[PDB]
Amino acid sequence: TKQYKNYVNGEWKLSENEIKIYEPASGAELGSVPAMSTEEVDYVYASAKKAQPAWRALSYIERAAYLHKVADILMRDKEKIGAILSKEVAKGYKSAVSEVVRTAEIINYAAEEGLRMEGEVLEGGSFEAASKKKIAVVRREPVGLVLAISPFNYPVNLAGSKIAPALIAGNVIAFKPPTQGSISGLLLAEAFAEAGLPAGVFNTITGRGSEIGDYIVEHQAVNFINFTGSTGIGERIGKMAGMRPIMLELGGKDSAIVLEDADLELTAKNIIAGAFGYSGQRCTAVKRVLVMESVADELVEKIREKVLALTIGNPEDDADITPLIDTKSADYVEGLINDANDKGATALTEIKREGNLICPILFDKVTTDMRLAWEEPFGPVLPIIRVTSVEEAIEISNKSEYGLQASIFTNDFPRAFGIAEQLEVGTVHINNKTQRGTDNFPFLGAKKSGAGIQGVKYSIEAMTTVKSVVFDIK
Amino acid sequence: TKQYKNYVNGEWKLSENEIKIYEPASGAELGSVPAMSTEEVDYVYASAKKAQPAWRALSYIERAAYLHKVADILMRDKEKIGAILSKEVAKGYKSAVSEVVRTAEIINYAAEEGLRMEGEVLEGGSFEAASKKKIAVVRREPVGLVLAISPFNYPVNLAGSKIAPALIAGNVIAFKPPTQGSISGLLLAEAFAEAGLPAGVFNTITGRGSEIGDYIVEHQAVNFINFTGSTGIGERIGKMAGMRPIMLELGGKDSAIVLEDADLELTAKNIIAGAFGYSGQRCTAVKRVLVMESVADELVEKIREKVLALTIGNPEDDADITPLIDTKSADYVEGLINDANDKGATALTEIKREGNLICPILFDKVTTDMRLAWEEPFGPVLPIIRVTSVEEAIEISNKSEYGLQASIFTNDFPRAFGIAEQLEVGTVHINNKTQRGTDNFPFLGAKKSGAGIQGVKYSIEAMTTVKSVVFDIK
Amino acid sequence: TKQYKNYVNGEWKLSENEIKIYEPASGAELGSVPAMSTEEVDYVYASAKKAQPAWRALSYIERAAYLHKVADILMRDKEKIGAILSKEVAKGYKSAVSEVVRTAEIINYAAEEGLRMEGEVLEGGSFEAASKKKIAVVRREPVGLVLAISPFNYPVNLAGSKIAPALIAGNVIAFKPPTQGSISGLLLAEAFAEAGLPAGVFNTITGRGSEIGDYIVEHQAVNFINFTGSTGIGERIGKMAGMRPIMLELGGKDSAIVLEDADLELTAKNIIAGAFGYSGQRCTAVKRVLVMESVADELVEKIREKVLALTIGNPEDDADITPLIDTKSADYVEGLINDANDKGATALTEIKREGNLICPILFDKVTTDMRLAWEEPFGPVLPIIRVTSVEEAIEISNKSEYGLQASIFTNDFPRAFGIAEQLEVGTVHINNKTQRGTDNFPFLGAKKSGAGIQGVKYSIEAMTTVKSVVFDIK
Amino acid sequence: TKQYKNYVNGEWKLSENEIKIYEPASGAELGSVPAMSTEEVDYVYASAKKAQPAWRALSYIERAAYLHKVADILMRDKEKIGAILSKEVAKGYKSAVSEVVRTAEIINYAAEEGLRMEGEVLEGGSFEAASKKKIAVVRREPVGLVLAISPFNYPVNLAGSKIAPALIAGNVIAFKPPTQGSISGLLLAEAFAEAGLPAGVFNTITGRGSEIGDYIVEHQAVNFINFTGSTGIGERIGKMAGMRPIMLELGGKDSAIVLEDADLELTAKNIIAGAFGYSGQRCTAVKRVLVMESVADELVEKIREKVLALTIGNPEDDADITPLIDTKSADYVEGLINDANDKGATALTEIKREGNLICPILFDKVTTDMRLAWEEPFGPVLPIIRVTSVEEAIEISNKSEYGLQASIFTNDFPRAFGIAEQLEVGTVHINNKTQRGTDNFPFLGAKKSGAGIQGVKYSIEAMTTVKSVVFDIK
Repeated sequence: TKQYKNYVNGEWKLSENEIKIYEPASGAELGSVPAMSTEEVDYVYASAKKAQPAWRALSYIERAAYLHKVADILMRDKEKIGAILSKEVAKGYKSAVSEVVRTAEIINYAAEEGLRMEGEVLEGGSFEAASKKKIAVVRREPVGLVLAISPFNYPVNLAGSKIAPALIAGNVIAFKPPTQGSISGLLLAEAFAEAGLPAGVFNTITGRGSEIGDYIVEHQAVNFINFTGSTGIGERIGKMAGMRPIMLELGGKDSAIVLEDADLELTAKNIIAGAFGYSGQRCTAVKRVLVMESVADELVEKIREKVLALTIGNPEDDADITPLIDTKSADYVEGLINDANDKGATALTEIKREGNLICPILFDKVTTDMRLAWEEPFGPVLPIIRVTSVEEAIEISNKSEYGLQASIFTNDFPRAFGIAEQLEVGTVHINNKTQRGTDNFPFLGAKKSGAGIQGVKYSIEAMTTVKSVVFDIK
Repeated sequence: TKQYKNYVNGEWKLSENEIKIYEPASGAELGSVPAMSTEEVDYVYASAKKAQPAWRALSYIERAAYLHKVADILMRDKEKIGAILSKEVAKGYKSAVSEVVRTAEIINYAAEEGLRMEGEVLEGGSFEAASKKKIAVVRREPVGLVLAISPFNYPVNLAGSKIAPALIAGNVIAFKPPTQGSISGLLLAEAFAEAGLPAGVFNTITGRGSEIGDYIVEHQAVNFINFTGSTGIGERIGKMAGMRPIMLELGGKDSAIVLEDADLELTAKNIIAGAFGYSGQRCTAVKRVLVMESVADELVEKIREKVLALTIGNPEDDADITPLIDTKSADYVEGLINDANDKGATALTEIKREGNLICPILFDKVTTDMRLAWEEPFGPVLPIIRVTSVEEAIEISNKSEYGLQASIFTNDFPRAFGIAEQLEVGTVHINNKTQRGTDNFPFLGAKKSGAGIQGVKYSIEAMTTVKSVVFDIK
Repeated sequence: TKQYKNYVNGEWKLSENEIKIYEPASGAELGSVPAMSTEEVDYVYASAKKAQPAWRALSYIERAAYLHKVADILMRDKEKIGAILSKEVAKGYKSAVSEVVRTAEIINYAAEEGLRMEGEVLEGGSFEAASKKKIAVVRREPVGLVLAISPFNYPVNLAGSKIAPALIAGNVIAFKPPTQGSISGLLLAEAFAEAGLPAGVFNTITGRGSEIGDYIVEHQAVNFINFTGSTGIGERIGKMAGMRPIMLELGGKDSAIVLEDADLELTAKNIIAGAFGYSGQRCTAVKRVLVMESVADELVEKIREKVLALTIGNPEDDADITPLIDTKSADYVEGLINDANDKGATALTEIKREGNLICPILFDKVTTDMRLAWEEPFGPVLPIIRVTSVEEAIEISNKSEYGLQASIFTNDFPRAFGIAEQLEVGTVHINNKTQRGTDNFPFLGAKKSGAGIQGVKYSIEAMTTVKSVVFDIK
Repeated sequence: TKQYKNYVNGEWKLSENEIKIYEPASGAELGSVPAMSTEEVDYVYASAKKAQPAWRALSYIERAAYLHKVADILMRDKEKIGAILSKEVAKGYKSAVSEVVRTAEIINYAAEEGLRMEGEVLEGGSFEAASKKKIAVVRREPVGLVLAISPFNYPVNLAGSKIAPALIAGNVIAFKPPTQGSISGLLLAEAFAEAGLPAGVFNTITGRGSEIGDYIVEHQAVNFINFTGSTGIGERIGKMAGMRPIMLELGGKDSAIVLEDADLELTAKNIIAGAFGYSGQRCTAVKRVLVMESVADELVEKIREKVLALTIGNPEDDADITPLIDTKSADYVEGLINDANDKGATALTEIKREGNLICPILFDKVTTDMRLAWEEPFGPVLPIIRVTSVEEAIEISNKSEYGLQASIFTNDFPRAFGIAEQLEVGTVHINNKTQRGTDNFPFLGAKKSGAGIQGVKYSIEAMTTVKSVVFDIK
């Protein structure tokens, strides 16, 4: 079909071999992306390295100007990009357009945030009297070449969240979108190409993991690896990074702790939106409800009728529950469903699969003995775990190897804050479903959920180092 | 029989096996330290993890109080600790006492800095109108268990630089001093024991690398590795750490760029001080002079004479040049000296070695094909490299795999700042020798020199994470 | 008599005339303080201005060391100083000792905060491309001579809160304690004298307002006026200061808003402590309760019995309620009491006065027509105003000319924050009485309550200015 | 003729009386502005007070969007506004258009700077162990109604520097342009009207000082006074403000210190540009040269030749030297000239006045006895004061009642920094003429030059207060 090309050193390049991409919801051929060689990756890196000095030499306002233009182009082509993105990752069309819009928003915000990254002046006299004439002028500097790897669920948005912060600070980029999402990633590249950023500043890489997977990370040209994906690959990247800085956004199994004094209707609505969005294919999402026994029956019934209201179908029809990314993912989800059922869990909503389209399932009576209580499904299945104390909810919650976010539903805020402190997660939302939401806020995880702090200002400081110049006055 | 003990969970413990430590200069037996088994390391970690919650539960001021007490004790016992330190690593007595004082200074400063790590409140309305009532209360939290490993050249100072910043924030510690320097590390431990920190908060580990080296780092109880040592072991740690946070301070080959308008006497004075301090056994130290040809002859003559004025002898005599840490090191340094001489470099001092005491030597006309132009000696040998332009000096300086610090001797400050920007190092001192000096300043190194930003405040930030609590205002 | 002396330019000086000071609770002569002339004030100012450059020239750590020494001395002498303070301002004995401890805490904290006031480096390229090589090195500097004036209720504590932050930054001090409290102020001066600060750095001023009141403020030598006192005196200082920087802490009429979902026992306990501490002679203290009608009867009954539990008597007996500072104050408070009584307010405690000792009294059914609803009594009298909605409570609270702090008692935090945003005050405490509490927190008041932001870091920032050095990099 | 109207509460309003404005260079009538009454001022303030809560209730991004729109309109009409601005204040056309561009720049920057308003979270445990569960959530709030008063020399630019920072934070504005510059001010008002900001958020006031001068400042509805103008008027506002926060930008007598090692040609060019810009009608401008005797003759000759190259004439011809603002201004300048001449000063360039057009004059041999050595002329007259030491230069410089900025021309940077620390000014430029330059940098003056710190972020911080909410975690 349409043969897409990689953007390398200001030029569009096809490769000798290609990878055909198909729509998860229909199997229809979407087009093809290049299957790059290691030699081709070498060229991308060499081009970026050559271009970095001149890019860093520009003023901050000039780099922000380029980024603003990119965002403007995305807004202009949001329908065009959204249409393909919707088809490529089986995401509802309007939701796909939303991803592009949020990408433009983050890119603009990072542009303005990045030009406000001030330095500091330190006094020697603060530490020792003899060094009172000694001052340190410390300023921020880019790390060099940043390798950005986006995920299939947010191939464009979670690409811009890494790209914009890196670029504003003077770093150059090598963007590797997920294969299932590479066409959308190359469409994102078109915006950078049209914006006119100097050749070599922004480049893209597409190909098979077996061929270039480790190669792109182990390459000595790369000064920083910013990745969103599976924990297994994140672990491997950490090792391959060696001593080089990294940022990892891995899995999540966000717990929603529900106390006896919680607004059950508000809780139920939040749990529904958080758990079933994009068919549960989101890292930050309610994946387990730890509810006090006395209010469990009532909450569960409220959630059951709300699950029945969810639409199920195709991405072009903006259905709440769309087909999962692939067959293997759907099979994995079933294994979890089977395990729970076999161990005694109660499916309160119909268990049905058509192709890779699994209907939303509410599982009550879920125990810690079930895989569903621990493993991230990335499917439309929600387990309810009944607890008898806040202490139990906290131990169950913390036992997870994941620690992205948590939700606390209660009307006792001081208590909510105390519980929040004990929870091994990056962010705790009080009376609200978990969310990366409001991109200026920090986004991070504890334990196996990741490494490094995201959020615009934080991602900016992460991909920058400092240069200290010390001298004596008089 | 002067068998030192590890401090584990509030108690002093011997091990089945011991490691006898000898004075590098006289060969005299100083005593022995425990050769811990893998199971004993397990207990240390179990003890720390068990006590971490209660330690974090204390107020910041209480943790600072404990730290100030440790500093007071170190100051009180500076002569006694310095006496043993001097003998253990063949460091001049006065310099050994100074290391203890600086350790007390860093501990006190970290205690107070850590009390002031303010949190931040973010507005949802800054990014999205619909989220104007949503705010994020972001506060710092400890990472858990920090594994601190100090170097032979500063077993106490570069132990406290890790321990204090970690402790003030709510982290617990497992301290691994270098084997040659473990007695001194255990002396530091005594101060922590006398200060009365809760059992398990501060613990020590001693043993053979062949038995516990990898084990202490690969242990999943460890949440952070803070290390100062060889680049080879540093690389290994990066891999073994996985995706866990690390701080690494590895080698250096600091260049002293001398321009035509430099104050030659001042430049000579600084070069000598920096190059030969502790017989060149310092990471931050002038290890190569890149001098403009026109002033080369004059500078070299000054340095030549100053080298011959350096005192050579024993630690108890406060000699500038003392015996190197061990035989293997002296063999290595002598090999470097011979390589330069055999290759035709102009030796300006006799080549002389007695035991592991290598007399200071200056080499002029050092070329890029000579090992001394690149390898970190950790010995009293200084290469002079003549350049034709600042352009050339910058190229040679940046060619090194090391990038700790650099010195620039010139009276043209605007141009000095311009050169600093291009130099791939952490800190650039103008008209002063390189130095970690004034511990509130950032201490870091580009390329293979390390990972992470040191200096008191930066160390605290590095060993802490963030917890964000988000809620809507009504 | 026991004649005290002023500390001026490193020497203790008596004046031609003096002022005899008597104990408010007994009438016994406590001693005398100098009644300075305008020429003696000129010398004090001349001495400080002369010593300022050398004081500014010292390192930050040196100035911090001097301050730590002062705090150490105050801690040693807390009982000796507190005993006289207790007698001088009729404050409970143990409470007076607590004030000296708090002063030492403030001094120590300010010393450590002030050595960490980092500077910043700004980039011209953030604003315009043509200025990308232009940077601004911005560092803090002292304002010069600071005139610190403490209040009668905290002559030592509210002296240290101004003196320490000013001194650490490099400013010199002229300390004017209140006449009734001048002996205690001079005792504080002894600690500074023993600490050994350079002559002229710290000086005291004592005398009659009719002779030097306006003179000390109008003097051109003074660069900053930091005052705590009556709203009237504060109002004229703002005028007399011209365009010179000032800090004013004036009266308050803190409201405690009690909602229907409040924990009444906790509310009653806090209101009692806040309203009656030091017989109501505190700027930050609950001075009016705005309670929802539904819970009014129960709350009032609780507060009623708790007032009857308050100890009444002499300062030496640690009574909760001690005699007021003077006759004029007691007459004023008795007039406010009679106004409420004659107008029909429900007195829930007997009206009694012995000497200048007014017994604690609670008034319910207080209307806006009564003086007690608006005027700051600085006496042990608490009005209860019944409201029918939080809207009404907010209207009433904001109607006051005062806006220092406010308390909100409720279990609905989101709503509490929303109400806080509408209240015209500096600080809002949720489920706790108002308080200057933990001096690291900001302390400020809207409207007639003052000007400037206090609390340690804020006080330092306020008494310092900025110096920006701009240069181009080559 | 062209009758201009004030923008009041979303409406354009004319007054019963009017003030006709004439061009300073031609005497030709440009039009008229309303001569407001105290009652009309009352309405404007009432309007803004009513609209403030709703303006404050909007999200930060919404307020930034309004500001960006204003900036875009300004850029669109930069030639139209610049045309009138040029004639109204006798400023060269291109310079007038340039003023408009900088205004849109400051507004855009303030919008994005303010958008990033974040508070802080403080720990009670940092100060007291007993308060470890107590935290302070500190957030910024607007002060309310800001009275912005711009100067004749920058009626639009120095209106926007006050307006945008105020508006982004949620404050409402009352804009009082200078009578001679009110038409241009009302033209700026058109952009705010077209951008569609809510009625009452932005309002304008014009009229006679004898009628509304003091009224506008004394008014109780005003919460902050931001003014740029004469020192005398500033002193008046300082008193009239009482305890209310203000920002004052007053006179300047910027000294240019020239050392023996200065690049004389660069120095001369800078002095010429800074001293003669807008015929010397700038606060931040080289107003006195303190040059070392040894290089004085050479520098003076260079400056003399460059003065003769300056153009003299009409605004529409972009002349460097244009007629002064009014007759009294020109009379004052002539008085300063006479004094210097009568006292022995040497006029190296022709003394000539036609109308209010005074040709550029270079005065050599100027002494401290002459008025021209101290008073701000606001005319094209530059005095050279020869010194024999840096010590004398600093003394002469600091003796001034003004302390806005200063320039140091020397190649010895460490010394330059040491001198900078000694100079009583807000900003020191090394080897560059003084300038408010890059509005992100702080702009402030010492002594009689003003009050408060300007520069975008600083201006935003000044017109905002803080609201602290304190609670204990359970």
